[PDB]
Amino acid sequence: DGVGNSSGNWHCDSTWMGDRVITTSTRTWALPTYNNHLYKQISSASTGASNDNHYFGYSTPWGYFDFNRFHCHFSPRDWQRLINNNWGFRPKRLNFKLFNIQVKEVTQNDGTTTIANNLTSTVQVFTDSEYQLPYVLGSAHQGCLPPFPADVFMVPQYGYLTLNNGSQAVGRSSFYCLEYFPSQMLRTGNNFTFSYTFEDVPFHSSYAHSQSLDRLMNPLIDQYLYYLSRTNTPSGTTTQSRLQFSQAGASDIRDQSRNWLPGPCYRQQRVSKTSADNNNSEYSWTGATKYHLNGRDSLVNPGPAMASHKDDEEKFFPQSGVLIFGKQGSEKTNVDIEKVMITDEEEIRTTNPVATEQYGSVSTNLQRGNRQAATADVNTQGVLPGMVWQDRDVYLQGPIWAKIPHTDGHFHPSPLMGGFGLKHPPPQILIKNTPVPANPSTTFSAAKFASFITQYSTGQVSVEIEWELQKENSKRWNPEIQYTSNYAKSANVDFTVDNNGVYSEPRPIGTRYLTRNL
Amino acid sequence: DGVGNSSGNWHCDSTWMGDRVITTSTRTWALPTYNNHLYKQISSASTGASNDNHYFGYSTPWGYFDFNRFHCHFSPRDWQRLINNNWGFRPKRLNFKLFNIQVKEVTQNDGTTTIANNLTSTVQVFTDSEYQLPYVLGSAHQGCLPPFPADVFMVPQYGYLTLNNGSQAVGRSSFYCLEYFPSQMLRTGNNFTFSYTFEDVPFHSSYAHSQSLDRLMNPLIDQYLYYLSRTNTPSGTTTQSRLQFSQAGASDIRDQSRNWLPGPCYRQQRVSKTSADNNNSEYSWTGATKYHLNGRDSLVNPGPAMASHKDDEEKFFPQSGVLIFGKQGSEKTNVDIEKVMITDEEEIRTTNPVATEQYGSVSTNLQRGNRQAATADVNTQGVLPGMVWQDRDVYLQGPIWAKIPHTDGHFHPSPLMGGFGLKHPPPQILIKNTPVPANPSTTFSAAKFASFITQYSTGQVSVEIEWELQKENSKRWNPEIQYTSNYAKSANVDFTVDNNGVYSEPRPIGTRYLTRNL
Repeated sequence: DGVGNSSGNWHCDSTWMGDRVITTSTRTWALPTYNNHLYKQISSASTGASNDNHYFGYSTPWGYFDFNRFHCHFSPRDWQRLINNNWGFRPKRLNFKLFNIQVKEVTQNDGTTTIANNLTSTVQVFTDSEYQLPYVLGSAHQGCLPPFPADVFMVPQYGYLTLNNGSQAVGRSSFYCLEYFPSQMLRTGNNFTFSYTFEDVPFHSSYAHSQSLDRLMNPLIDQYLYYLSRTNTPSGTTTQSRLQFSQAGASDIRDQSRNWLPGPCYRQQRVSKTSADNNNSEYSWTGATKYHLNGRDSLVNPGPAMASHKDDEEKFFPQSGVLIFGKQGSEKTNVDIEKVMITDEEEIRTTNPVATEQYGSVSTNLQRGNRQAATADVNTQGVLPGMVWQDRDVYLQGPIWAKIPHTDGHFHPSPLMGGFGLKHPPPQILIKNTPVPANPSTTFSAAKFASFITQYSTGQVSVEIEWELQKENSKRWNPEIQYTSNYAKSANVDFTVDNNGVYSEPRPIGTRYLTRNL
Repeated sequence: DGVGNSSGNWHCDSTWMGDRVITTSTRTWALPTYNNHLYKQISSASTGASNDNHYFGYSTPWGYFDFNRFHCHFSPRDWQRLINNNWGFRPKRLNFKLFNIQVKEVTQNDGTTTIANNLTSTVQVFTDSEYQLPYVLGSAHQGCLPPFPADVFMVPQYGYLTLNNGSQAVGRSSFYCLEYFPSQMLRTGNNFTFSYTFEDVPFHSSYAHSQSLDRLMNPLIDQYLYYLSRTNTPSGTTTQSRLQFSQAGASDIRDQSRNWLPGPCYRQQRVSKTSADNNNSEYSWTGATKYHLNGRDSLVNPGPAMASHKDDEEKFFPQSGVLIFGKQGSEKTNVDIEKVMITDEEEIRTTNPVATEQYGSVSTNLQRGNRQAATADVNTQGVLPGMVWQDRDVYLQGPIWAKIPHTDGHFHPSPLMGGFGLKHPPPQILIKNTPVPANPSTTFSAAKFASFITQYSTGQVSVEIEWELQKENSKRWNPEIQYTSNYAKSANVDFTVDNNGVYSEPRPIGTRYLTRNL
């Protein structure tokens, strides 16, 4: 309540209880004043950007809290306790706190920097629970809570894009003043909480499949259905056309009748981790896989969920089709392939097609016998009745949820980066330093203040998510594949700080190890 | 209550409920010390001012809060939600708050500026609910709350004028010491509220009229009254005087008998937005429309409510007759016509006369037949029995109310700038920094202190007005005229910040779009 009392305790613990698990994490943040308390419009004007790259929007003084990655809520140990023992999980209930707020004035007067507290000054915070603001949290931006609890992070700036024609605004474009919403003004000794309940969402699938969609049959027994085995006969010392039918069994395993089809496909170009096997031309944009919306084409990432590679070839991956994470200390632009860690989706190829390969072939024409039969290959395939597929995998470094756009129709809302699609997601929490004016002139003037006190605020943030689990019940005799750390000696333990204090994550960890019958 | 607790939350929201609408807005202010805590008398002496320009008055250390413009309480979106859907509105109930006060000392010692808080020092505030002080809030002065919620404003200085003869005081002039009233002394951690109820006032009229006061007739049917159509006859190969009477119908639509007359007029000079069509002389003051009070003539602005122009001519406007607003970043003196936005009253010409045109004509003399009939034109017309008129329009940038002077008589108290005339308006809120002396000498002296600590205060102000609405019920078949933003593309959305952060309002928005039967 006061200056000397503490607003809240540090709770980083997690409790695994029953089929529930409750993860909690606390961090320390610092909030600068952005834009000098000004709303500004931003655009691609004067930049000389290509038609695909134009945008129009506004940047705000506000900043927002992003907890939308998994490693915020899970340690590497709590993550393998999750994925080794469980078939699925979903979030249930959420809880959020800000406490121990401190505002601090800065003084450059001497050329030295001088910092002192300010006990009176405030920080104002509102959560958008009615979803009027543009929702930014689903784009996989930087600025989320740090992986490792000992790190202090800076709160990112809020901003949004609206409709544009070129660099210009459309006129149906909208402008939001965030000052126009009810806020709670916090001072040192005040705290902020709210709680949120997730709506019912499907469990994520942490299993793989034990058997492919091709082979669901009993190999011993034979089918009672027939297929067309032979169109012609050697009879007559020359070939003549006669239709024979055969009955499909383990001898011909590819000819059997089946109830189900593989999932859909939108085809990708194939590149190899080996530098020699790739072509020497620049195909990066031209050979890419694009969609065309309102006269400007954008790249498809990652796209619909599809297998990365076939059985044999581990080195190939789809150009735009996989999630690519950077290693600790990776620069922004034109980093070599050794500086990034590429995810591998190959557990999913039991059902889904391979990203680089075609979906199938289809008859092009009618045959007569003046004309041979011809087929063409299907690169793009939309959903058909009787198709089954798996959603993309969830990673410890990846996004938890996305907001389902509000539209007349959508099909299978699961997001393409992975995670849980939500109609009402966890709301945005926006936070800003309240402006404090520098001394005004003694005579009156109607122009607004351009002079303020330089200040910033710090504090503690605590997020608590309750997860529901689906326990593995598996009758297989032989042992599962598990996620394990290699027992060999190393100069550095993985998922650990180094002698300079830097925390690094060596490789991405998918969520599907345990196996289950298709 | 304390230093660490917060005095109040930020509420800027508005709720449209039923026929009520409740608008709320919060701003940040800064209050300098004015005059060095001294009451001073001011006058036109030594300035060399013309007889019309003399004044005598007092300036005070105090400052006051002015919320008396509409765009303080309405966003541009909430304003068109108002004017498109509603025939009328009036204010009902008001609520006011000051909170999160901060007083700050200033130090120039090094030639650098140094600012620190002062937790002990106070700020004293009183509201004048008995209306003893001269009421300044009705003159459309600068210093009102900013349009856009992100702006910090400086509280304007309080002062008033009293009776003068030339630069000298009359002796019936009065002097008010504002220290002589009960005040509430606020310190950081204290807040100030009061609530106010408007007395019953007519709804403003947000409709226009569907039909002119000339044409109220049924065009199909004929009247049973007669008028004098012809005074003479061709009969006799020459003209002789014979009175014929005719019966008025759609054939002669101007001759019918009518129950009502147009509103009154006080005539204006006509100028054109086209620079070429105006005269080259300086008529600005000499050709103006003036009233003469106590031996000094002042200009009439805007004057009684009158139409701006006739049907055809959009470029002409009355010299003093319209409200003229400045565009963002318009200087004080001698700005060109492109820097100001001129209001257009033409929706009102269904009833009221055109400002530049005459009211009518009137018979000058008696006729005999040695003497022809003569008429003269009526430039000024006072109210007659059976006259109907419309009040001047309300704008988003304009004043909400005015105080009706306390006098033996007044006619139709509606103010001439527009808005609601009130006998008891919302009271004035006056605020001042309490003086803190600099160290006195150790020996005693009876002279008052000329030395003080330099300090100023800041805080938050929140105004909440409840409005009553009159919903549109209209049976017309075809669509209304609505207020719309143009859908064409533009470099800047209107009513929006620009890339430098400056908020601008492109054009004035009147309140009357919907139409209604006269």
